[PDB]
Amino acid sequence: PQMVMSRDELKLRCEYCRFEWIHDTLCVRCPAQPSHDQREMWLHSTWMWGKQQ
Amino acid sequence: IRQFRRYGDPRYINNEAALIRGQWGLITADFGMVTQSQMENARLAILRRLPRGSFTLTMHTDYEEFPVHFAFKFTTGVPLFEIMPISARRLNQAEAEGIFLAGRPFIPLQTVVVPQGRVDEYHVF
Amino acid sequence: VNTGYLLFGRQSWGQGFLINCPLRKRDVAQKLWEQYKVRIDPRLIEFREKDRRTGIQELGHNWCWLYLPGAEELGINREVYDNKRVKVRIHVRKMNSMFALY
Amino acid sequence: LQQRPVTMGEYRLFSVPDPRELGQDAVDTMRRRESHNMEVWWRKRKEQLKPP
Amino acid sequence: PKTVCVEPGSNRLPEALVVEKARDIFGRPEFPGKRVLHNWRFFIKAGKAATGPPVGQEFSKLGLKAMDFAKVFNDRTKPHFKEDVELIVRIQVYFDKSYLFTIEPPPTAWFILRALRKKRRETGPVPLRGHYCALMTLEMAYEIAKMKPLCWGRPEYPLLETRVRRVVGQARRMGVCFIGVDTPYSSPVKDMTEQQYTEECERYRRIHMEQYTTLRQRELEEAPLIERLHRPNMSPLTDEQIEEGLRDPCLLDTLWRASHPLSPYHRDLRERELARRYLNARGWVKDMTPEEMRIVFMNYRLPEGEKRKQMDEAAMSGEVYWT
Amino acid sequence: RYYALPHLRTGPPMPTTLEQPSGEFPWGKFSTMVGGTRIHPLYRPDGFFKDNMYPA
Amino acid sequence: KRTGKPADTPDYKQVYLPYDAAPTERELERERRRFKQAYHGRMEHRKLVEVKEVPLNVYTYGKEGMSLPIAIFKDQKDPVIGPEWTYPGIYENKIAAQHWYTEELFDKESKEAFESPWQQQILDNQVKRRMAKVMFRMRQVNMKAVDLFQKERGS
Ligand SMILES: [Zn+2]
Repeated sequence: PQMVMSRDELKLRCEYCRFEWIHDTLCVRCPAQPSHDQREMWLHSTWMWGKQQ
Repeated sequence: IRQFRRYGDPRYINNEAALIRGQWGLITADFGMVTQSQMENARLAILRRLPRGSFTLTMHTDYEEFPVHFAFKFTTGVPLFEIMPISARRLNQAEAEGIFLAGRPFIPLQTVVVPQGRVDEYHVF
Repeated sequence: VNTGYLLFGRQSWGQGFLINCPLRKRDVAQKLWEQYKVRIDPRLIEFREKDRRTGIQELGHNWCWLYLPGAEELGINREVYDNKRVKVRIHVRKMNSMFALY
Repeated sequence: LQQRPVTMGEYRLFSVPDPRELGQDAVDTMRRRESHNMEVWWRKRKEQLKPP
Repeated sequence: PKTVCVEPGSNRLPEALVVEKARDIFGRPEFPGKRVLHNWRFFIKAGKAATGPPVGQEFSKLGLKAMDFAKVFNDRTKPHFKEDVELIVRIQVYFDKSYLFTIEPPPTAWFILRALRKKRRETGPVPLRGHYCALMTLEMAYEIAKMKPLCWGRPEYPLLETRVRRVVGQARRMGVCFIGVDTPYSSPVKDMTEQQYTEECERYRRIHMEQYTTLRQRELEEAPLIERLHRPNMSPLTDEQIEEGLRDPCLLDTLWRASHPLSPYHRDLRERELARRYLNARGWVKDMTPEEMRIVFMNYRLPEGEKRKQMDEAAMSGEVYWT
Repeated sequence: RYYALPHLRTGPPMPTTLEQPSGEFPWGKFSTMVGGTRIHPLYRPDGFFKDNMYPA
Repeated sequence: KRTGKPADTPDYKQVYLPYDAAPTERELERERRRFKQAYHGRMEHRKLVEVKEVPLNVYTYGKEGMSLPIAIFKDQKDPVIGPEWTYPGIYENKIAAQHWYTEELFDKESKEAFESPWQQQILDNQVKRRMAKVMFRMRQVNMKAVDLFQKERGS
């Protein structure tokens, strides 16, 4: 899914599109037309301190 | 002529709050240097989104050009574009900003959309 | 006041560009008197929303607002940028222990 | 079948504050007044272009 | 030399024949109460209903045989109609796949293009061109608007003086120039001085005002009762008063009680005076005699007659629950 | 030379009849429903197709 | 669209003469020359526009004795335009049926001066049309985000 720079650049493009949480990372999922999927760019779901800042 | 690296420095914040004659306007929020080609790109991209039946795009190009290549050194609050009505069409803020949104990316520094009359620079900044 | 640009300089330690002695309304009004010879009640000054909580505190170009109270008696309109306000322009420069205060 | 309709007195007995329509036309009054000062705003911004 | 009806403002309906046969052909089949799965609209000529592309396709789209509607429409519409009149036919199809169609007079665009003696694509919006299309008097607009009522059962409603503006404004929107309006003067009268014209105008307009007034009075008398109840003005309320009144219920209902006609039930000084002073505690409208409260706050779209009736203690003193 | 404001001889500190137009785009709080509308739940508007179709 | 438009255009029939005093043709010109120019808009943008199809006779154009070709039924005779005062509220409409820019009605209401009592209603219906425009998108923005004027206009 395309990664938006921040939460403000995140819009709901269709009728069926939703806001969802991927482990504290806010994202948009459409059960129809998956090309509408948007992630907020943020840390990986699994990160250590030295590995990711 | 043959001006040094420190000349016409944009870095100061100006006291002049511009007056925009057009119904809407696009105004410099930061300091910077803008190429002519960038403003031409902006102009074309904005003219794509205008209802040419009711509107006219005015570009303020009359500022000095400084050697680098010739570009503009822009202070905060310098107006760039103006949406001027030919008729009774009154845009909202969403609409005007939606129009200038096309041409914002080509411009390298931050810009604000300001409504007719004098810039209220308490609200803008 | 708006034509004038008040030069300001102080000391900065740490990494990002912060003053270790942030500004407040009693010493903005001080610089006004020091170099512009402008005497105003310091309680007419108001900061930006971001600078109310910590003071001014950051290096470089900052602006602040001065409230000029009485004019509708004088019929002040359209000959100024707005009837109640002046953008007071501060510039904070970091200098070492030789040239700075505080 | 005889229809002798509810009369003015009978029905006006039940007259009463109706908060639904009160709230509604309060909101609509607010809206027409903000449209009012929106037009007023455009006027003021246009006359702000007048030389001093 | 002849002038047909010289009387103050009774040319309202069209003549008899048109009214009654427009009644028995343009008409309302009563709504059966089913779930509508299609509301269809067509422009169909009087003598000819066809099984061709639009109607045949949409009826075969449901599997319905389109011949029946066509035959019924031709049987109903071929008599009584002059040729080349395209009619609005609204077919409503329910969940039983049984339908009901209404026949309605041609659209306003049709009447305007008839009355202006203009064919299609001869007229457009003014800024698109920069010149008006054909001149029109407001006399013609009435005889356009006479033809379209809301309900043919009752031609009077809605009232011409209002609904004419729909025609005027749509013609406007078409690019029609106008006389009464959008030009300063009224089309010249051969036989009279200008001051005679205007003196005629100043009495005639108020005669029409009176007639209109009584008309919407008995209009409102035909209506259900709740419109004759009290909806007070919110505008005379100082906008902070309105929003703080929306913040708590008591300000608005105490207000409503305070400004109300003096009817037997709600005329109580004991519950009124403390209501007024309860309003005046918080800086609500304080320069008020209660009887001017009954004037400033009243339903404003309520017509003149029943509002002076409500203002008057005598006429409203009579409505009392008997037993 | 020192510079100081004149006193107030007459009238208010903040210009009333001389107000500068406020520079925001004037969207009514009730016209665009976003925030700052404190409306008692008894008075809730615009339900015309949800709960204000079956009023009272 | 080519639907619901007259495919034929019959003519006018002038049934009775509205006047008994016949005009000189110079009167017929001086009234017509007065008609060819009209005003468009009522506000600061207000422009004179020349009117196409200005009739030969101004005196006899719409005001009496003319039968409109709007007839529909078989036995429907072309309706004859009657006298002015028999048409209800026409003088009252002439005052109020005109383009009313919102700002301008508003200022009249504030000054408590209306050309007709009805211009209240003219105002109240304008507001309701504007707010509806606001209320529509707010039902459309709900279902899906709709961004105002980002698409390229025309080709
Ligand atoms: Zn999508």
